[PDB]
Amino acid sequence: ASMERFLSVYDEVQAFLLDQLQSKYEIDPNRARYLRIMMDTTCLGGKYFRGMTVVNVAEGFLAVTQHDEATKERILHDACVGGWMIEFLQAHYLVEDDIMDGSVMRRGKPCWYRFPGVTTQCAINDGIILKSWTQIMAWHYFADRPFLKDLLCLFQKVDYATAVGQMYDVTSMCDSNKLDPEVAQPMTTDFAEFTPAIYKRIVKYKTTFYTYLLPLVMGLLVSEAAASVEMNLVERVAHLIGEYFQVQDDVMDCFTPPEQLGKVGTDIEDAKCSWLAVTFLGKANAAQVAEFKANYGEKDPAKVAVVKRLYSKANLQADFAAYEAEVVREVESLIEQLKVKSPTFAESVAVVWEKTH
Amino acid sequence: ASMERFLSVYDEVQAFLLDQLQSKYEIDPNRARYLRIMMDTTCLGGKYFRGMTVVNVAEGFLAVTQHDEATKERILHDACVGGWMIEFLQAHYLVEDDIMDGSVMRRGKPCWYRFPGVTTQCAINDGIILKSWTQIMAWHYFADRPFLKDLLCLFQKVDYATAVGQMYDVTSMCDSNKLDPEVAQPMTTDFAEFTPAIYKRIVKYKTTFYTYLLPLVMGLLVSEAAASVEMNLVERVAHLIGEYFQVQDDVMDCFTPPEQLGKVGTDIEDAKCSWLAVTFLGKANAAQVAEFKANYGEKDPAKVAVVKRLYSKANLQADFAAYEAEVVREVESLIEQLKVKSPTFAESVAVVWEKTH
Ligand SMILES: O=C(O)Cc1csc2ccc(Cl)cc12
Ligand SMILES: O=C(O)Cc1csc2ccc(Cl)cc12
Ligand SMILES: O=C(O)Cc1csc2ccc(Cl)cc12
Ligand SMILES: O=C(O)Cc1csc2ccc(Cl)cc12
Ligand SMILES: [Zn+2]
Ligand SMILES: [Zn+2]
Ligand SMILES: [Zn+2]
Ligand SMILES: [Zn+2]
Repeated sequence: ASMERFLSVYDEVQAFLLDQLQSKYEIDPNRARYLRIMMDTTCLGGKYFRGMTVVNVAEGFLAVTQHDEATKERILHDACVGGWMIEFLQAHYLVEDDIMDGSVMRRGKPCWYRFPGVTTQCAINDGIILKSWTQIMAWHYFADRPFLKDLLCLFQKVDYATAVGQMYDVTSMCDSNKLDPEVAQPMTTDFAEFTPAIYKRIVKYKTTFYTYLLPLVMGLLVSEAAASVEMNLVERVAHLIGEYFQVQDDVMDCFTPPEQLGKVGTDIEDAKCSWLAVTFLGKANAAQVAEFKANYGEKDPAKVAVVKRLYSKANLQADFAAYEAEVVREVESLIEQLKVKSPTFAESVAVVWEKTH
Repeated sequence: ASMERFLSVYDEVQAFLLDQLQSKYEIDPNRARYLRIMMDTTCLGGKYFRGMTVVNVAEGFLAVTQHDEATKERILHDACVGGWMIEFLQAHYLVEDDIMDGSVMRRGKPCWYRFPGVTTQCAINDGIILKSWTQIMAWHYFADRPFLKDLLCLFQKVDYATAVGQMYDVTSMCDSNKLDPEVAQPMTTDFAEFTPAIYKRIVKYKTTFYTYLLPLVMGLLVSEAAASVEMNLVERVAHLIGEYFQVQDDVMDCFTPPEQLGKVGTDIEDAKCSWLAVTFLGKANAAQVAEFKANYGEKDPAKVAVVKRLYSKANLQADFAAYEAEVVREVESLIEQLKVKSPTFAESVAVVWEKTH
């Protein structure tokens, strides 16, 4: 099965990377063990949604395309390697983002930089190595492949879009007109930049390119199937599903209990431009807006409890139901448009949506 | 002239990157200004030795190769773009290394992360963007170039070697057998790993690939001149000159006054595996070794002053003179071997050596 092939390829890639460090980079066994532990701790334990989307898209095409058995095996192995490039790209951004944000946990486990024998000094570089490994595995496994050029170019643009999104996110509680490397940034007092368009831009770049666009397009590239789709349509459906995914994460940060969330949610304390804050500001009256400004972006638990009460009272659940209903209409419309050129790819998008929704 | 062409291309590359952020990445003017300031602050103000080595190697080949004038202009523009990819790669590693090390200054200016309106939260991501920009400029400027594949593959391997070297450096004061993500790392008490071979490995990977090998090989690639050299010989001369460069930096960290150094040197406090510590341990008697162990890797100024006194008393200046004499013999031997296939490239190596020495 797909998951078992995917996990087996992780062991193969790891062995290759570590053997190459020994044969070419003069690594010693203790540092190779540190790196093996770092790779397992940062890359494993999740759902592998991104990596498995590449494999699922590739298997959809295998069902409808004539190939020798050895070719089907090669395509699946390429989809697994490609899927691991995305999982390692994610691992790079989670390691770095956890250090940037001073995060404590991620999925009921301490953040990598918090491990006693790691520290921020190592962890920042470990994050750098994680991304460097994505390129090492591409050049090694896809050296003779016709899709190598397109895959490297796509991967670079998605990585860049992600870093641009991280910039939009970390600066989301500042006033744009006040941004200045020379002056410490005050948190906004007016919240004028907490709008649906500004929120959409953070989410589009920070998450949707690496979580949805990259796995779908990589599945097409390893299958040599990019002519079966209109790329503008794949972009629109990736950004749409990706946004819905983040709206879910945002609601969960505030209302999902820490035991289920796998961390203590701090979007309110961090003054993040969340779906809840933007949607609340789109419907609140004068007194509610004023109460929001006097309590948002503060570590004080009483102030955090005021914000959480305003959200519950504002009936944000109704806004979510309306938003979700709108997303369902649009996702179905885009799936219908994809069916024109590829029913197989349209079906893979339907699975990705079902897994998100 | 070469420097003026190089600096003009910086303005062109910057304009391209910022215009693309506006046209494709939905950036607003204030964030574009933040990124312009970040790029200028982290990429400019140095000697441009790495970037200018690419241009110098390319101009050596232009003097001896028949080309149309438009081709000479294209090669020089490519050498400038390539040179900026290396300067931006350096900027990425200096931004991240300064955060990793908790550095205060670099070249008489505060480290980027210390700027009031920057902070570590932004700076880590700014460092990520700096490296992402190297790939954006390669795919844009070299899209149709025959050397694009080789240049991207070389750049990736050098970037990876550099991150591996940073790992060797940050772990250089730990006992290898004790490395463990689960356990806080004690500083070595025996200093058994402060050997010439271990020192050589840190330096080879941390600095020599991006400072010497990459500029020389990029100059060959943009000139389509890689067949004029034995790559094993270019590697050996890059690693040799690169090591000598680091031995100089190490001596300067301890003995060059802070006003001239552009920072307060902390290798002793940081327990770094420096050329001075390794060379001292290679000649010290029992009492001197014991005094070294009781004072090294400590913030205490009196303890730092004991270490500095042991180095002066050990006549490390004589060891440096002997080392420098050995490097001169070997660099001349390698330059002689390079003259066989390319007197022009051998001359560029001679200039790189003269600039280092
Ligand atoms: O256009 C997109 O959405 C994705 C993309 C970026 S570079 C590249 C190269 C080849 C193919 Cl098929 C797609 C892409
Ligand atoms: O997806 C889009 O709307 C088009 C686009 C804008 S920046 C960027 C970076 C990478 C890729 Cl693959 C696509 C895009
Ligand atoms: O072999 C080296 O030292 C440098 C290197 C790494 S990948 C690559 C591709 C083409 C050329 Cl000409 C050199 C290199
Ligand atoms: O320079 C060498 O001795 C050969 C080598 C080992 S790891 C590595 C990474 C990148 C390049 Cl360009 C060369 C090498
Ligand atoms: Zn974050
Ligand atoms: Zn969240
Ligand atoms: Zn450092
Ligand atoms: Zn130094």
